[PDB]
Amino acid sequence: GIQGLAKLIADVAPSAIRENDIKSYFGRKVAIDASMSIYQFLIAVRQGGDVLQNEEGETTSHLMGMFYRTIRMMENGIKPVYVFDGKPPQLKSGELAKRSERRAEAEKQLQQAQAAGAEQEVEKFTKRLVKVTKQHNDECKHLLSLMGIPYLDAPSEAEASCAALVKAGKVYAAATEDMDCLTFGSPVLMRHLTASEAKKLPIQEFHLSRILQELGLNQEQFVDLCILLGSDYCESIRGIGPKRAVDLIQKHKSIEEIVRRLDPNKYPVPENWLHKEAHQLFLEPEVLDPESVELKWSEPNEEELIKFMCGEKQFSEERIRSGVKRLSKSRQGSTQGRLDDFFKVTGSLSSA
Amino acid sequence: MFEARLVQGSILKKVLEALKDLINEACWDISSSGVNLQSMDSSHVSLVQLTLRSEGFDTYRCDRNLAMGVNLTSMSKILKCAGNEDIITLRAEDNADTLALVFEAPNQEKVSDYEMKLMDLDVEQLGIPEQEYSCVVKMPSGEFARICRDLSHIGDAVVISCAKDGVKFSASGELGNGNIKLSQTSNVDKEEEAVTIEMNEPVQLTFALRYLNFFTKATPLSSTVTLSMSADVPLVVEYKIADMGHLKYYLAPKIE
Amino acid sequence: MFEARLVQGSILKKVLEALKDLINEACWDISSSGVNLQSMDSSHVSLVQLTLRSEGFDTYRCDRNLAMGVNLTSMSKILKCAGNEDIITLRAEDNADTLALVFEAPNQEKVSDYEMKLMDLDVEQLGIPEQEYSCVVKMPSGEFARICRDLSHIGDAVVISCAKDGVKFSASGELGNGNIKLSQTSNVDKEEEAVTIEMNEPVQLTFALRYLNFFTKATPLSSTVTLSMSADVPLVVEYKIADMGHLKYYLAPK
Amino acid sequence: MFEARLVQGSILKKVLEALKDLINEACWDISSSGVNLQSMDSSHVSLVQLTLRSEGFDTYRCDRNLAMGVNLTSMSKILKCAGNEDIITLRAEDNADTLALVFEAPNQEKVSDYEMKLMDLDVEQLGIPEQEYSCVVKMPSGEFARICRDLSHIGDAVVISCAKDGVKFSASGELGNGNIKLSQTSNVDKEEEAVTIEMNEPVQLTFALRYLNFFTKATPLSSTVTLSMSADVPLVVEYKIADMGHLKYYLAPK
DNA sequence: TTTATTTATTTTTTAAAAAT
DNA sequence: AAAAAATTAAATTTTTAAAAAATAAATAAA
DNA sequence: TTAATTTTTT
Repeated sequence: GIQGLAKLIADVAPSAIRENDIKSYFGRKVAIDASMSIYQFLIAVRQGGDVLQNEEGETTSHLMGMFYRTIRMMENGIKPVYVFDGKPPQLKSGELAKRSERRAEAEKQLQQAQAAGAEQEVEKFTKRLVKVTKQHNDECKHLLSLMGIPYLDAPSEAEASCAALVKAGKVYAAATEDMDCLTFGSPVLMRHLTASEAKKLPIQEFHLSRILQELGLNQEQFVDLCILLGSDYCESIRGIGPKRAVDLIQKHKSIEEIVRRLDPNKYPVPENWLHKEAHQLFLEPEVLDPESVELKWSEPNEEELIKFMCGEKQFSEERIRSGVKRLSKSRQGSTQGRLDDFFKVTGSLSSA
Repeated sequence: MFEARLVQGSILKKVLEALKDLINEACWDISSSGVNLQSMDSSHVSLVQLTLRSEGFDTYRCDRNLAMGVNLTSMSKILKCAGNEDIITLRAEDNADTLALVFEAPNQEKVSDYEMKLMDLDVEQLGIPEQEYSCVVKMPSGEFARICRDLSHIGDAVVISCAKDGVKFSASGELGNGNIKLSQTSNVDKEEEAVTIEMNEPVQLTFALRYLNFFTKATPLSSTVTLSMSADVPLVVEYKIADMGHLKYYLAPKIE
Repeated sequence: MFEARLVQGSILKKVLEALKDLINEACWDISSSGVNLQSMDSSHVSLVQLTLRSEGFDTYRCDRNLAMGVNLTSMSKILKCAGNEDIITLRAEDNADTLALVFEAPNQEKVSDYEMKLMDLDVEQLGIPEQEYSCVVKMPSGEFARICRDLSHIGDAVVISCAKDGVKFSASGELGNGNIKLSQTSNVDKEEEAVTIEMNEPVQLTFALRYLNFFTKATPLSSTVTLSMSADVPLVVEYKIADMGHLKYYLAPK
Repeated sequence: MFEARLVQGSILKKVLEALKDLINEACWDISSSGVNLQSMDSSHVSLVQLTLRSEGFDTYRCDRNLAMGVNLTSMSKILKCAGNEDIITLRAEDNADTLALVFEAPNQEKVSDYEMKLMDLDVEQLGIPEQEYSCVVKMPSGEFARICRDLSHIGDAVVISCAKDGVKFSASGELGNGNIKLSQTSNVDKEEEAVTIEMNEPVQLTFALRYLNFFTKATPLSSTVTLSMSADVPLVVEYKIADMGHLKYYLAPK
């Protein structure tokens, strides 16, 4: 939720980004922000405008997509923890009001495009319309409960609890292309984790330790940098983008010096809103306790999974049976550890 | 400007036939002290530490410690152009962009120049300490190749039990059970077909079989396999080639 | 308890290489007089009578007349583990439901113990007695193997005929037709390569060459094969092994 | 009326394994002066000219000119029935469409009669001006098999260049550049392993390597390959069949 | 036996269709 | 020129099969 | 959630 952070780390700190392979993370416990993945499947997997839906009336495109993505997530050996969002905070209410206003404008343009008759405009304006309800996340948590793959309900935000599970070492990394995990404090962030045979995108792995080594900052100055160049929690100062926020952080550290020394006659602080509440909410959120979780990848239920997905979602039998067989093969293969648990990485050889 | 005329090109052809199935994309750490390759598996659970020292090559010459990354499938397909006795001559030019491979047959004069395109890699090299292993097992290499090749039909994992009597390879699967148990050769007629055990303490570890098959793809390099292992420490499958270097092989155990 | 040492373990290895392609699962009958297998094909057209008697076994011990169910592909893979010079010790512990296979190397270094997971399978044995067969031929098995590999390209049908002169391997199909004439010879100096033919009636019988190719896959067992046949009785492809036993291959004509 | 006793029976096996994958159907134009086969490719790029004179056959009885169409996959799987030492007799008749092949063996008493049905096809006949080519080499056939088999892994194009030092093969592709230089032989006096170059001017042409992989299936026919080419004519790959015939392969430049 | 050579099930490969 | 903000602008993955590449499983004279 | 690109601006 940081406007222009991945391009910034691609610009000024190239040593953080290691675009690795999806095969590379064998046996890595991984926390995953799941709600954006649910919108990725409910936006992407459509049969020509219509979402992939069944006889009873509900949609099952997210169930389809994350069953298939999680089976080839274990087929590369990545062990996921799909972390689900909870109650959003009162500081996120302005951005959620902006999202609701953009959804209302998309609804008005969809009502224009339905009378217009262009099919691509209707499918794009319903591709910017997707919003879940707790019934959708309950169906997904029923899938992950029958998966034998652990779900965790975050209290406030899923990426904050993902960053806490990386910080306690309960998982190796947080997997989302949302960039808030480096703000909330995660050392390793896994962008673009797509478990596909069409391996069009490498796994963009973001290291916070190389960011803090390269930029020479602690956690607090990086949180102030992300607040200055734009977050989904509080408004940024108008006129300061990525590079001048990097220079303003690097010339004096805290945001209090930034708001107390910079003149309002050129770059004014908008609305005189206090950024310190967003700072303390990035550092200390209502976060999940990482020592009280049960990160156990058990044996999957097969017959109850078939009964669920073909008694109230009416899927096809042989693809789920091949998926559960690949899941059983991966559960037999998942006891193999890495060499990184025994031999430490002492650099990376780069060719010319 | 790198140049290394290797008079026994079957050794380097067997190195790339070994490394082709295990690593798809690898980076060669070529220095003045010798030729090194340290790259893991794509699943990052099986490391190869190739060493080809400068004394094994005839005319070794390297100015700067140039690191380059090749496609091992493409380099294996280009080293299959050389014969069994073809003298493989390495050449990398100063400010390297391609690798030239010259294959000279000894009897028939034939210069098989093979220029090969280089490519860019980011390969994590790892600091392996010089530790001493408890279970160190010397085997004939075809015997260990046979053991991995026929226990791969049984299951997905071999429990390598190490005793003072001999090393025991146990694999269990849905087809059945298997227990290949060896003995230390008290009566030794030949060195290359003898099993020596160098115990400090008995260990019992489980290793996967796909990477073990990729290790036993290095069988025609040397006739000896130095199976070095300890408790919850990765297994060393050392293929010490004749006075030119040593091809290590690392594998993380299936921990329980 | 069943225990059966077997020094020439290559013989049992090519028995399982012979029965890998035909039979997936059969009941390996164990008797005091040897191991028997009166199996029957998965395509249900041909009968297999494997008999390895107990005098050619080096150390044979059998208490109960048990018939365990053996997956032949699994025992073919486990005997593909076994080397060509390995002393094979078959074992079967009572109340275990496991056929244990122990391979001993010629040197006293490598011991290869394997086991199986059997199944509760039973078969209805038919039983064909050995009556006075009219037409018996005995050619070398590599030559008959070459004959079936010759005629399998032309079509999936062989017309094996006999006369006073010699055996005729007629075949026909979409590629043309091919007649292979193999005559008898009066050569008693060589036995594993010369052919003797005893004939009573001039008979023409039509078979299928897919199952005859599967019987052709048994020829490394011996250099002596036997095609005994008559007018209406289905033929055998008898594989004359030495003192351990034999291997019969019954096949109904088309 | 046609009979052709070929006594060294590996020759026709090597011809049919040479021309099996390249030509699917052609016309064996058989005359009284010897068996000829002049045919274009099935993909219609490469010309194949096969000519065996009558002095190599032991009993070549040809009454008149026979121009009949023979399926090369059919005749290649018929010659796969033959052994590597037998005697191949091509009995034929123009009344029926039967090309009978009889395989008398010296080692055995095998008579393998093989009558083949023949299809009616339009007999292609394209002449070649028998010119003195520019670069005519005489280089080993296993070396050409090795060179085409290894340069085909780089790309589908070889730049065959002749010079005073010798022939140069150069293939470029996705894996890189591969240059193979074959020099002379000074004082070995071997003249089968030896490479001799007969050149008036140096040339440089680009040839496809898939068709050269098809052309190197004739490498057990001879130990020498006579590549003769000029700047505009196709490359002529000639295999000297046992000093009793020749197989010429033509390939247009790329 | 040992070393390579074909056949041919086995796999990826892009690029197509539907996936419910 | 360098750098921000307005305004869109994109979120997936089976199976199927056309086309091409690799092995071990036979296949077997050399 | 993140980009891509024209427009606008220090």
